[PDB]
Amino acid sequence: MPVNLKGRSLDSLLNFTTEEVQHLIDLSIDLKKAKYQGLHINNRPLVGKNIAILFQKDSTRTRCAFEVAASDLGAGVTYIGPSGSNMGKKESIEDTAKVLGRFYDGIEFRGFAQSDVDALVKYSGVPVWNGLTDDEHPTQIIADFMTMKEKFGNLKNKKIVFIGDYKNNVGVSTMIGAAFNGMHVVMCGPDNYKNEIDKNVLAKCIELFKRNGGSLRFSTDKILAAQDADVIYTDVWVSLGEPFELFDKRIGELKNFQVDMNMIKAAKNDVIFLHCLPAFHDDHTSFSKEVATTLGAKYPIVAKGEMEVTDEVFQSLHNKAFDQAENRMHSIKAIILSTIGY
Amino acid sequence: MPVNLKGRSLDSLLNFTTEEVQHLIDLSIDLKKAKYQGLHINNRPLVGKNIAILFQKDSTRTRCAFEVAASDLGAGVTYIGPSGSNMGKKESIEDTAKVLGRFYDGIEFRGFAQSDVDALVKYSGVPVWNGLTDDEHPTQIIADFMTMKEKFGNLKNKKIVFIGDYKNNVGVSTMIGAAFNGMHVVMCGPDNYKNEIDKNVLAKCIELFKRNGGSLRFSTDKILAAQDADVIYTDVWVSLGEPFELFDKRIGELKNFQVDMNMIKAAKNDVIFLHCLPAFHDDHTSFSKEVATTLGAKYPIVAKGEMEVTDEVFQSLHNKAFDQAENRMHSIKAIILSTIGY
Amino acid sequence: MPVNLKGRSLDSLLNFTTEEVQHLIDLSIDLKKAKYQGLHINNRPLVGKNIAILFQKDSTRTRCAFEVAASDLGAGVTYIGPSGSNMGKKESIEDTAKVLGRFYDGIEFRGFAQSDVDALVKYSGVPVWNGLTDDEHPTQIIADFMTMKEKFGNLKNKKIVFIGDYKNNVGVSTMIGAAFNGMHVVMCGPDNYKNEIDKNVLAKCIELFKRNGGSLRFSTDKILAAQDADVIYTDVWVSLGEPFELFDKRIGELKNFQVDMNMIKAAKNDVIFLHCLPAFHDDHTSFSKEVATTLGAKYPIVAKGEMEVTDEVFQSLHNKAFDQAENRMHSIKAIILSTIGY
Amino acid sequence: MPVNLKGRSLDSLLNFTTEEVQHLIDLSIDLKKAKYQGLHINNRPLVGKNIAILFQKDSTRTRCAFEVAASDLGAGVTYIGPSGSNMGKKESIEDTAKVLGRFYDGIEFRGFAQSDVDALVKYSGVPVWNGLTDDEHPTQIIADFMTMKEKFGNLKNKKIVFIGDYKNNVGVSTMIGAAFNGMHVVMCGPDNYKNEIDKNVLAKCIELFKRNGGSLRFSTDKILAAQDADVIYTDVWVSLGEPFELFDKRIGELKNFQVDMNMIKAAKNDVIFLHCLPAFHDDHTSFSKEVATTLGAKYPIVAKGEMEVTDEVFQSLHNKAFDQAENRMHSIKAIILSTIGY
Amino acid sequence: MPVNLKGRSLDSLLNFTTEEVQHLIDLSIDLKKAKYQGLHINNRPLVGKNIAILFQKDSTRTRCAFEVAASDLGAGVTYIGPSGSNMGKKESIEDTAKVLGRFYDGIEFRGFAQSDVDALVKYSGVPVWNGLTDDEHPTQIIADFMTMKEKFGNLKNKKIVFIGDYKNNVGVSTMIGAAFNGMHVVMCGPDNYKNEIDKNVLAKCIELFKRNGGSLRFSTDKILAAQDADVIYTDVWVSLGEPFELFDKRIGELKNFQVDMNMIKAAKNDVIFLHCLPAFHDDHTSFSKEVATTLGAKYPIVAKGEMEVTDEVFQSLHNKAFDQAENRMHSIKAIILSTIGY
Repeated sequence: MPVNLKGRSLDSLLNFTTEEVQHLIDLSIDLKKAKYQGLHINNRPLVGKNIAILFQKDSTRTRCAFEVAASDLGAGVTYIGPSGSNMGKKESIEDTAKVLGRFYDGIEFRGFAQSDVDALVKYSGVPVWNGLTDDEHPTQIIADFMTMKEKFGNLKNKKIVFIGDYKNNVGVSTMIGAAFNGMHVVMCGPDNYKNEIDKNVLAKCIELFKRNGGSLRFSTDKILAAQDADVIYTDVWVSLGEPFELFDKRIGELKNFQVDMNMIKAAKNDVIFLHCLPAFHDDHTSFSKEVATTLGAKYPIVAKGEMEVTDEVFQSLHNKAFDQAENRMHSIKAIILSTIGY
Repeated sequence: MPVNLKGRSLDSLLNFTTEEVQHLIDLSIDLKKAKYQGLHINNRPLVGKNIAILFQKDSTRTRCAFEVAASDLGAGVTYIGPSGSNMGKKESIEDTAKVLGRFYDGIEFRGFAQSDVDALVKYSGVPVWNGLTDDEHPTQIIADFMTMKEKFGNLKNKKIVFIGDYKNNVGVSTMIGAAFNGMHVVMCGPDNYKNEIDKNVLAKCIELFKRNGGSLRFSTDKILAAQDADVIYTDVWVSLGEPFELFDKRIGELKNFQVDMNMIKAAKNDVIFLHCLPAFHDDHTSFSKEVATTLGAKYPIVAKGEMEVTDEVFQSLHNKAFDQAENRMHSIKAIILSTIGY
Repeated sequence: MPVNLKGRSLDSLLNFTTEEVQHLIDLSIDLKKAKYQGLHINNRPLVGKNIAILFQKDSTRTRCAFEVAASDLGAGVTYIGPSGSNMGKKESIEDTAKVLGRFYDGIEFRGFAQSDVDALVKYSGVPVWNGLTDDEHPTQIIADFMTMKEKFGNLKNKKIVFIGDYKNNVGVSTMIGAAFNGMHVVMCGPDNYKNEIDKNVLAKCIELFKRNGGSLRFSTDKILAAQDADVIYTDVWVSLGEPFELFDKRIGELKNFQVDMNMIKAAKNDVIFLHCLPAFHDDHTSFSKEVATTLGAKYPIVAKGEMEVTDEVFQSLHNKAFDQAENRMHSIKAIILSTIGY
Repeated sequence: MPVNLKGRSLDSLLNFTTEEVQHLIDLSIDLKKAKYQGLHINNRPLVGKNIAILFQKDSTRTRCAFEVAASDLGAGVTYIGPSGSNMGKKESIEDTAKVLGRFYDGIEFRGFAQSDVDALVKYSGVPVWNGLTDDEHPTQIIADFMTMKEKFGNLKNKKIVFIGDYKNNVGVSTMIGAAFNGMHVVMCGPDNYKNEIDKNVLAKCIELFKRNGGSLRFSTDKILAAQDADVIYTDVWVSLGEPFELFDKRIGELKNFQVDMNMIKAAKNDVIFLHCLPAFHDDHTSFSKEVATTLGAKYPIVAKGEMEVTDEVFQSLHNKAFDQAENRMHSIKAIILSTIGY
Repeated sequence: MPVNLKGRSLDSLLNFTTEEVQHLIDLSIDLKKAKYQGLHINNRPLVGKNIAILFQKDSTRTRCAFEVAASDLGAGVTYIGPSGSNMGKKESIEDTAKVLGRFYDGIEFRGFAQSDVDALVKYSGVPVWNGLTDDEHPTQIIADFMTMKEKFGNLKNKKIVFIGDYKNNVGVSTMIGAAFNGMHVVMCGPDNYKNEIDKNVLAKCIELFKRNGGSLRFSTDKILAAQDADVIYTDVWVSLGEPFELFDKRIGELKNFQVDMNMIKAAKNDVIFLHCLPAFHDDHTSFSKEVATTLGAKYPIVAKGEMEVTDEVFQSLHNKAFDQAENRMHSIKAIILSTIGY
């Protein structure tokens, strides 16, 4: 049956065939190639359309990626920040979704609850796109593996390690991606952490690996993990907006999974480093200086501002985080185009 | 005399002729029919023009209506939120008006003080649109009577009930529209509310009824007011951010004016229900639940979280509140276009 | 060597030649004249280009100028206010700069640290425009001297007085631009203010007066300095948010420098009055009313709420401050087009 | 919800809301007026799309309506005749369906099996439009009630008589349209036909009458039925052509239900005559004359060529069947455009 | 030389270089990606050209591929069915050919006689495209090897099995494409079929294997053949339909060459299934069931409807035959565009 994403919402990537997901990634690349030639100047297929982008919490990368992709396509965009994006408080989300559907041809939404995305999908009647929830980061997934495909070509049987807080939405998304791409994933970090990943998500990925040809293995040894890894992907240890008592705990249980030059050269030569950013990889930020000062005793790794990754790795030819960053815009453009349709 | 809105401001609707208002309601209908055909793609008369839309207070519905209308026409729009839209504090409003008028070709402004709108109109030198004040909600009026006209055709002598806190800007806005369209209004609710309605406005409406047909009447009985009504229009009982001590008082005065199925069933078979939204008609809002919980026993009417309208009505075929939400965009488009001119 | 501004950043006007600055002033007038003919309706050279404009402190005037300038040229803009515009808190400005460079073709930045503009110029690899720093207000300089030239023609050897807190960024930016236009500058205010101005800036400005003409004198007497002046330019006495001990101190030091009709009478008949706005010239602002109330006793100049300029002057035909504001837009458009290229 | 038919198939009209069906009717009218102005010359929203129109059995009127509609809109069209439109023998319907969806943006299908329309909707994944099956004629319904609304305006509580073989596809379809429009329908013909009408269609119809306000009724008497009827709709008795003995039995059962000037006169001054055509209202047709021959007696009615209607009636100012025909095209356009989207 | 197919006819693929055939494949892919972006809307290179597509025998898939391709490109198309596409009886092929070339810019032809394609190439003097003859299927070859290159990338030294009636047009065509792509082909079926394969085609193929690096081979065993095979390509056994006795002899000879899950499993994890369709992989087809009836025994395989492939196989993730189908169109476009020229 035809890859036809016209009218679909991008709520969870798991609601999509392996073929539909490979389409999106391919289209992302094609659309990036077209822009470098200036083909977007005379060919703006969404003129006469508008999308709203809602953020219950600020996301500079995701908002800019939508703003630019929509704009390059010919669409008008209206950005609603946190002040205006709050849901179910002074109006039910059912009703907010039904109105947005009367004004706009597509709705982007970034908030904590997947149920909120769900109501948005059910009641608006237009394509809804998940800009990031507690459960998932679908647009970033596409950007991530598009980045990998540009580097290595077909991804089947290539190996990727998500090290760090792998039970969180990025980590779980990365696993989802690898499943669709038939890659060997190694979720590397604390052992306890596996136990907190939705059991339905795992099942689907495990089928996906069967069908597409990867594997899902867990791991506690950073250097073991990196063996023949083509890709090493990590993420912050600390969520912004919580107490140091919870920092203490978190950096404690993760302090052995910092990505450093050992881990990199323990992998392949042409291994690439991914991170969705921001990353704390030195002391250039006040938040960094803060952590390295108040906990730079109790823990030597953070003593230099660095947490999930060493400035040495971050400044190395291995780091593709910035290409990955640019690709947020190209892949979101593929999502909007396929769903709204030319 | 020619219906020439070119250059005009929508400060207050009472500053326009019956012919002009009707031309606005009709243009609104035409503009929407044109959009359903895709005619806004090639035909974009405001390319080269920019409007500023100021909001001293967040209004999601009015802002999206303005952004989509102006985008569809080919206008650039710069949204200015509560932080940006202050007047009289850091700079005279007379001064701000003048500057705004150097940059933009039209100005929207939603704020508490109608005198802020008058200053903008006087010193900007461009068309100013009142997005909502304490006095009147002019763009809302065109949307509402357009919805009615779409449903019913010529409104002359048709009957409308505005029920509840009818003395607020929305109730008064509705009476003004009923006047302009020769309708019979019954303002339904507490009897001393009528003492609150500005006397100059009352008089201008009295003159309009004499001219266009219809009439003005106050009623304290919801089921008697409904007899033979084509339209029942309600609104919220609470002013968000007012003291909860003031809530309890109001809901005490209005406890007998909640729109239920008995009310709909007393009006014409073909009656339609309006509400400018958001409405509290269930318990899917936080505020709804804390009303249900604190006041639910004392006023069993809000036990389920419903206030001005029951969910039973809200979910019926009578509710045209979402077409009325939709029409905010079409009518505001007729306003921008007519006022700025092709 | 040519006026090849293409690819440049407007970081500080002092990194430009006299010839490049005239060119920007001249292009601004040309762009202003083409808009009035409506030439911007079919001639939109930046279609397919996008800019990000960051403000870490609301700056209505500068924002609107960029938004309308970019729009008229055909570029998309995405506005990032104070919450999103933070640098060095949770990410290094170097990392942030690198990503904006992936998404945008140009970046505007308004913030206190000039070192942040530097960072952005260095790391983004795309034209960055200083929206305003503690050090300088380059876009405002082009708008201002444009305005004078529109009025007097060739500016060489004409007389401008900057009166008041002449050691602030506006007074100092005014001095810079007067040197670029070879004008006779008189900085009129308390004697020790000159000791507070950066010494290198003075060096550079003096070398400019040497090449272009004009001169740089200091004055303590508003009537004497106003002699033969073609332009009198002033600014607020207060930094808003700043406490009182510093406020009462300022108004105390400045009380002999309120620009009044007498001063204007001492100037050429042709004199024009400039102010970047907002100005406190009457009691129509809540703030200037707290000043009349509390301090209007100790200081009768501010008893009517007027400080740096009297309402009589500000309502006079000498006041070109409003043309000046309009020109913020035309000049910013010149900066965007030279710098991005057609 | 929102009236958003984008992506939908027109498989049965019953799969749509009263709101969607009205929108389809109203948009049809708008598209007709737009064509009369020549707006289709420069405004062609479907350029870059392609539709396939398959006919298992020729259907001149429907095919032409699709061809002009799609061309007017800018779409390419592939016509596939009986020989090509063959489902199930050479290849499974499921299979064929899945290919068509790889090539085309929309598919029309005229065949006998409704189950064939369903497979095409399921398997192609593009909009499918029922061109006419044994069970329903949804493009024809929109045309008729469009034609009626053009003459009478709001249709609610107006009277339409379907007389003849009222249990066939056209009768049941007229009944369906009458419910969506809240009219009184009178199904007039042989008593036992109401027993061959799908009980579910009926229930669904009763529900719509409950909601829109018509009613259903069965008559056996042409004159009692015509009382106060705004519309009289008939159809052929003889679908050619099993023998000339089922004709015997059909004219046999139908002989008293011919539409003549008696019936029209018994209906309103204002009544109109509808007929999907071809009609048999005289001998100008050879098939007609072969009936006049083989059956002029027994049955004296069909002796002169006329069958379901008298040439006397077909020629009166009452007959709108050619307006009903032109409308086939306008309404298919609204269905193509809504369903594909501009 | 230069890859310049401008002016050329696609009469036999063997009349083309390995370089030209690759170009046709690669351009097909490029055209597909371009369509997914909507680049065909504003970029229509063949506006002002017209092509005739004649079919001596219906061929739904090929006709539709030509119709969408030409329309996408901006060309008019005249479809001429069996009755019209008659060569040699009413008028000499030479004559007809010479007229067509006076009217059309290109001509497609689907008939049995290759000699008919040759006369059209000689006499019309415009590009002619072989839509399928008894000897070859050149548009189909480009589609298949396009589909294979999309899945596997560079095709050189990959293994493809053609199993079934491998001496018919489709088999020999697959063999030809396999040589141009330097793959190992295994022709698997009844031992004596290799004796009905034109000796010149073979020689030409051997030469290409010498140059591109594949090889040719004959098998009689489905499982030995599938060893390390990337692609398994089959086709129908029964072209309907001489009697039901040649079927006897065909299923007779072909009964051991059915494609089942055994064979797939004996081939690679990664293998794909191709089939030009329609396939007979179940009973959903009436022609299929008439086989299950008349021949369920002798032959137990065709008892359940399946013939050349098992419904079990047709439904696996291995079957790419619908991607192979979509590709018919993309590749005919590359052939139309190369041959007519932009």
